[PDB]
Amino acid sequence: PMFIVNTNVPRASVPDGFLSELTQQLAQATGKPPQYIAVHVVPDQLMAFGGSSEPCALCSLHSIGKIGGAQNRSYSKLLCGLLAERLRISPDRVYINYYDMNAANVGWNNSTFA
Amino acid sequence: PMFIVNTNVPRASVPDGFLSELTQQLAQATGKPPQYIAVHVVPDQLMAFGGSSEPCALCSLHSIGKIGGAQNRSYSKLLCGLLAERLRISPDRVYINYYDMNAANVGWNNSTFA
Amino acid sequence: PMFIVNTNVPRASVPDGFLSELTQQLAQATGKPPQYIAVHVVPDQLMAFGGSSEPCALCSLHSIGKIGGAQNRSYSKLLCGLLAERLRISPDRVYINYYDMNAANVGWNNSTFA
Repeated sequence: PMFIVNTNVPRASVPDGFLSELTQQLAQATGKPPQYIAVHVVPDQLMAFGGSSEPCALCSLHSIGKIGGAQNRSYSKLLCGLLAERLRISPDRVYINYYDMNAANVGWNNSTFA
Repeated sequence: PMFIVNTNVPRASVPDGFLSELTQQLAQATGKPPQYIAVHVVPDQLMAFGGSSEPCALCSLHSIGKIGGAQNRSYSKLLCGLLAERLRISPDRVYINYYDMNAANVGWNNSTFA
Repeated sequence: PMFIVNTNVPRASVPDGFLSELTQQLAQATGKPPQYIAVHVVPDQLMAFGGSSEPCALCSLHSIGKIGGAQNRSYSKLLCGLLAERLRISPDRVYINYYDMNAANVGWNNSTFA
């Protein structure tokens, strides 16, 4: 699985352990080993949400399976809670795009997972 | 909706009210409430288009509905127009990928839109 | 076609000509003329792969057609090979997402390809 956060929160306000915290929580959330989880945080971004420049985040979660109606409602609660406590972002200023990827469309280690 | 621009144009060339303008034009183009429109501009990028490092842009628009054949042609005219007028990027050096997202695959404020 | 690579490798480790090489190799691999190939390289990123901060990359390839089972394995061998040789990234620390785009959902030069 792959999780990306783009935010206007400055770099110095991203805690040093945030990437490892995300990795561990997403491994439990998805039921996949932490070795398979990749995380990417992009601070200091020029963005607005509803026309306002208060702190906000635009995110995406890709995974081969473990994506769906009930699961995505649970992920949103987990991720909003993490962004609220660690980055101080209000949860109504968070978007997360979920992607259920086909194994043939994910490359890794010179091949694909198909 | 969510709109992202990645470009090699320098940060200093992005006009002050550019995020505000994108928000208002996208609300009028999609008919979506401006309170739910997010915009994101990433300048100073290392990019090439057709092998050339002249000004270019790679963009995306995600939306629940309001995506389709005729609508996407109209969005493309509007967005290339703004990129040409505001950032001086030639329209033939711009790609825009459009994504019709399922309401269950868009997370917001501890839930999804389904 | 559009190829994007995000990596934690420093900008000074990207060799001169890297974007030209990607443009030429992807033109040959996809069969499309190089005029229509776009490439985007984002170094110095804050990311982790498996909870480790060793060099890694998160990538995507978008194409109108030329996306499929055997084709995507061949792209993965080519692209992991380039990232290993030029950027010194191990292939088992690379993810590439593949997207088969519908022509009606790709804007260019004030309109769409369909």
